[PDB]
Amino acid sequence: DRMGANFLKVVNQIKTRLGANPVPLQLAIGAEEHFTGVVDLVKMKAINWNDADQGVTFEYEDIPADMVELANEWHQNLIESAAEASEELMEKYLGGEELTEAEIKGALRQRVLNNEIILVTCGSAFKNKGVQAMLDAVIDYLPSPVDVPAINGILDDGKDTPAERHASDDEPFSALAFKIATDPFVGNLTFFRVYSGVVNSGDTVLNSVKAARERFGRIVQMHANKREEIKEVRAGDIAAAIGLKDVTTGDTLCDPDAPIILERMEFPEPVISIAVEPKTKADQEKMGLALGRLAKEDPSFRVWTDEESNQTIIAGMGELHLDIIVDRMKREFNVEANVGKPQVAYRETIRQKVTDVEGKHAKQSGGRGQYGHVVIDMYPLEPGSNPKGYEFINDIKGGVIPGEYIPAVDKGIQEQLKAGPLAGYPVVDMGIRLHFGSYHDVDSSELAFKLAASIAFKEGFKKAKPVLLEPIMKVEVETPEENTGDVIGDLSRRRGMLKGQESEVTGVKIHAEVPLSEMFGYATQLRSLTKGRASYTMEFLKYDEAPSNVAQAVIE
Amino acid sequence: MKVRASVKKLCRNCKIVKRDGVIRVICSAEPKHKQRQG
Amino acid sequence: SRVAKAPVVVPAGVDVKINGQVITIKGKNGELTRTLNDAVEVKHADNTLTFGPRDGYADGWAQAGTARALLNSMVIGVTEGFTKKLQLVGVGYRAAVKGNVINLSLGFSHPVDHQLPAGITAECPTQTEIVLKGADKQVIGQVAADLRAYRRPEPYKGKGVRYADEVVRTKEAKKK
Amino acid sequence: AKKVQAYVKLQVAAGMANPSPPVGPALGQQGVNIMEFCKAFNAKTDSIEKGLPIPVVITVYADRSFTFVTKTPPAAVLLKKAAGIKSGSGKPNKDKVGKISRAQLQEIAQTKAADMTGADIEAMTRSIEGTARSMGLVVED
RNA sequence: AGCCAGGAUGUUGGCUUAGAAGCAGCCAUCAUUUAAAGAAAGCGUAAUAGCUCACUGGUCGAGUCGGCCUGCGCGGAAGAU
Repeated sequence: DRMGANFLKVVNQIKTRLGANPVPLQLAIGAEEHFTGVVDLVKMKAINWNDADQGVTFEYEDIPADMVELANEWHQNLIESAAEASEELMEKYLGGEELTEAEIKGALRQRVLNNEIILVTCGSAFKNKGVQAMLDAVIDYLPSPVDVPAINGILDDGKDTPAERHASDDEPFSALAFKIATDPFVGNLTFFRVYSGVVNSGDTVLNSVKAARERFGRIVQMHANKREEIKEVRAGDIAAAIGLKDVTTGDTLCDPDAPIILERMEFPEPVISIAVEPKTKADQEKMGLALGRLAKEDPSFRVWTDEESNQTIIAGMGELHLDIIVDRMKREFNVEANVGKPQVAYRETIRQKVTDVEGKHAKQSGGRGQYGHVVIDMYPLEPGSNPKGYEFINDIKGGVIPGEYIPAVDKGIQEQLKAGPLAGYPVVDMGIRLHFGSYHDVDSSELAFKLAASIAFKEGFKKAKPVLLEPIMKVEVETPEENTGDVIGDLSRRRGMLKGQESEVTGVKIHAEVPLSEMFGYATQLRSLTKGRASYTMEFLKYDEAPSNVAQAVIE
Repeated sequence: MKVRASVKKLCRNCKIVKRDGVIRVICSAEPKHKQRQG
Repeated sequence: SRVAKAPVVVPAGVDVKINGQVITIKGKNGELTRTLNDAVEVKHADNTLTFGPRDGYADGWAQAGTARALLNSMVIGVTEGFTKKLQLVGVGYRAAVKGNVINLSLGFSHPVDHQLPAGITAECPTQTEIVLKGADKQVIGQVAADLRAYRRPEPYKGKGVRYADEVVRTKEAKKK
Repeated sequence: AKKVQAYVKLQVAAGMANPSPPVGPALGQQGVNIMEFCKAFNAKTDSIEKGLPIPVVITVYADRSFTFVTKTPPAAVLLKKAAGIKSGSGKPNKDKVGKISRAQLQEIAQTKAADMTGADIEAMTRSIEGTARSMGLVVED
């Protein structure tokens, strides 16, 4: 009931883009605003709908006079669709035996077990135009659990013997576990569907793929919202297999001494990774355990937790989900989150090299004025193979500072090497040479040279432009059309180190090397480049840098 | 139409015609290159 | 000049009515008259029309340089005509001709149906293509440009009403 | 031969079957099956040891057709195939390394004389001396 | 100044080749044919396909073009019973 809504265009657009074979049945009457009839073509009857009511009439009439010929040229393509479905209707399309409403569906229903044609219907949901029409095809074009191939439990490891079991009540019990939601009443819940067999209330239902024992509690059905306790679950209902101790994605819900499934196909990868941070330090005690009931619900929600910084780095496949699981924490889990950046190796390096920085120390701490005017020379970040991140080349002029006071200057430099003048970014792996160490007697101690060395190191960084040693990820992107030229140009805004442009039968896969420091909102940006039309991989390879030049003014 | 005292022929294909007396300069594809005063 | 080296040849089938300054051209399907300025010296000499700038109005080389281009278009417009097709690229936008009226499916809360004057035989082969036919070169643009000014070419999608030969410059979002 | 429709000479070393991305567009001009230009030239590509850029030209036709002209590799890459390195032009008039006499230049010009009507022997001799001086190469006989 | 009009074609023009493939930028800055073509100006652009400047090669068939000096003119120019 919208402008530009041509029914015959879209069904005949599938034969061009999707490449399928749709033969539609319920056509259109009305110029989309005075629309009143939906043209079912098997029975050749138009249906009247409600003046504006939420559901009164179903009045069937004949084909109206304003579409007496388009019904003619389209019904003859309907009755084609059984002569090339079954071989037996081939000789009565041409011989001229009558192609009734009941005879043609007996061939076309068997054309849904192979799925070469889909059955299309135009109408309105909101204007109550078509919804009462759409239900009768479901019992005649959508398959039943007893008309399909039923539960097929193979074996375990012995031999590949796929066994079609019965769809009736006369089999060992069988179900599957999916849509396993949560609740603050019982904890874990499920939305499971039983394919055949009957269970009573109270059972030792196992999960036979992961070797765990569970007991079957009080099962509850819904109107999608309201608790209705379903005691006796019949073959084919959908309910809540409650009280499972541990349960994974798609394992069996089955009594022992019975057939057994072991099947988990297409385990996904949540791609976009944002790092959640608590508000109070009482929150991390309850945000460390947030992974418990949340990640148990679904495999499209991962947490790539770090090894050092101990922040909680989540992983989603869409930020649109990483919206929601924060909002799931908000009013019911009662969490105040401060969503920030993931743990990228931010090891401050150095662009410029300071010549000499003297730590100014002068204080009568221990009686006499403990001096300590020691000077260090900013040495280039030690490269190649350097296991120790602290490379203090203590160059005492003529071994002047004694061994007792060597730890002093060492400690000061080490303290600021692990710290960072930007946001506490470790200036590690940076070799540092001592220029000259002033030494005394009553004016020589630990603080004497420790405090001095501390300031000296920081002073140097202000005139050494510390940049950022950064990890580089192997980023691949799969995009079908010639819209990747805007992508790889916009990828060139982000130091994506290009490898090559390659193609597939439908996709143009681009190969690049992107800084992990330059991830930020990568997912939401390509999703506005690719329009969300992208399915690709993420790996790691090199390690490079990302521009900072913050020592100039930003760094105090 | 941006206004400034200087009409400088800036774009490579920049027409200049004196409509009403005040000069306004006519590009083809760039709307940014069109001034009006001077 | 170039215009002085440009005389116009009237053919058989279009009659001129030279009452000096006022010329009313009796043509094929209309009457294309222009009451020119007094900076012209007109003479349908033998068959090919010759003109002239009057003294005093020595800037009439311009004022009749309009006229030399003018009447050439008039004798070929009253007979052959102008095809002025417009391309409607709009989401749910249609075009349909009835009598001398054009509909405008233009994304509004109310329909716009404007009546179009004489010198117009409009047509519509489809909802996005619309013919206009006419005799004056002015009137075949003036009624066309009014529609285009109701929905100018949008340079972020290519949305709008646009001419057949006109080629827009659509940009990209580049931020979000 | 033909006119304002299409004429570009671009092909690089024919050991690579898949059209290299920058060459792609000269095959992305008038609607080719890119498998056809892969299957046209490989019947004669097995008479070479690959490694040099061999050139072809493209030229088009009305409906879905096309055509192409096979020649021999140019002497510009033949200068830097014998010299070992493929790129020597860092400073033209300040590098004096590497000699090949005129006798090598004419025997890579007979394969031009047996292939093409331009790029003649004696006229290209100063330009095969001219691609030497820009690369920083010497010549004596 | 416009319509036909080839944009004659050696080459990938390197470097560093991931594309820096005349069209990112530094050194060369020759030209196989010179009645028409430069190892080159922008747009298309990761690169190029598309579209031109280059000579207008063929038509119009006469004047035309870019700056220097002065006579004056326009814009610049918005204020408070």
